[PDB]
Amino acid sequence: ATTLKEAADGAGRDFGFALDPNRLSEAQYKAIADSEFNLVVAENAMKWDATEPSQNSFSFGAGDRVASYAADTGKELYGHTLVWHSQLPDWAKNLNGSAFESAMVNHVTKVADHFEGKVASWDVVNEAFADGGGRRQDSAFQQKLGNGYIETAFRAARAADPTAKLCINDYNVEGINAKSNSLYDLVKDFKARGVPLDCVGFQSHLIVGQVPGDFRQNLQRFADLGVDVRITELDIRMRTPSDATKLATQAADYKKVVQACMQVTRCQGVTVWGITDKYSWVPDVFPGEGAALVWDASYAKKPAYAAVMEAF
Ligand SMILES: O/N=C1\NC[C@@H](O[C@@H]2OC[C@@H](O)[C@H](O)[C@H]2O)[C@H](O)[C@H]1O
Repeated sequence: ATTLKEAADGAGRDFGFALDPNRLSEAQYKAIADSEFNLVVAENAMKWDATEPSQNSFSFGAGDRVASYAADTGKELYGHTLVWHSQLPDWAKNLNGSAFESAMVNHVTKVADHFEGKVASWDVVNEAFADGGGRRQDSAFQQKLGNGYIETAFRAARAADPTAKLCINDYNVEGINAKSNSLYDLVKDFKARGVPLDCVGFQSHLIVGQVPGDFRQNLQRFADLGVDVRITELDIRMRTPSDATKLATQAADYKKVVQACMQVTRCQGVTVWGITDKYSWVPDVFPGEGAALVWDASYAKKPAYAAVMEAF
């Protein structure tokens, strides 16, 4: 294979990236997006703040751009994310009780309906759990509606889009731990009670030299519950600046992650949260950390590239 697109295509899996539609006007960015991936997800364009800035007022221009890019280039389209405690407009946070539930339900219905037939899978609910186990403690959805909001969102999504693969997404759940266990229980419960749920997304925002040794094992147990699994926001951050041994360790980590997916029949593929370190979200969120993607700031392939190629 000459591109990661071919490598993934050959493995019968997806290799995607998080797209910022505005960067499509940047030649080198587009060249890589066009040639190295077979799947695309909106890094921000389809979130609540970007789609419903004011209650009942939707703005799909940005999300449409991402969707159009996918159809135009023949790539699968993944949707991120319908219900999430972050990047939630104040107007929504200002609602309570029935008013809030109705706003959530309508947001799911409107967005899912708008992209119906285009988005193949949705991160319906994102980051519902807490590190250490249990439900997230700073979520407007958890605080205003309690435990049942997740099921409500999934049922609402399925009603709006009868065929889309509906996933629940989270981070720090790549290995077996208290958090992934809480997620495992939810997934099992939903399948047992017939709640619409087809997949689980393992964000995989990892630290280099720290890939869980039980990654595949964890992916397999979720797959065994009767759902598909997918690595949705892969990036492995290191302490900056980068150097040779850090880049090599990172390359090794990327190989380990793609391998775990390859070892699970139901792992749909791997999506990296961005193309180049030039735009990666890590530095501004994790002080002193970065250089987490496959391409550096000059659009030069890093060692991680060959590792991903070999893994597929
Ligand atoms: O870990 N969980 C997530 N991580 C990255 C999130 O995407 C970021 O959201 C904030 C924006 O300012 C950034 O541009 C964007 O990369 C993702 O939505 C979430 O699931």
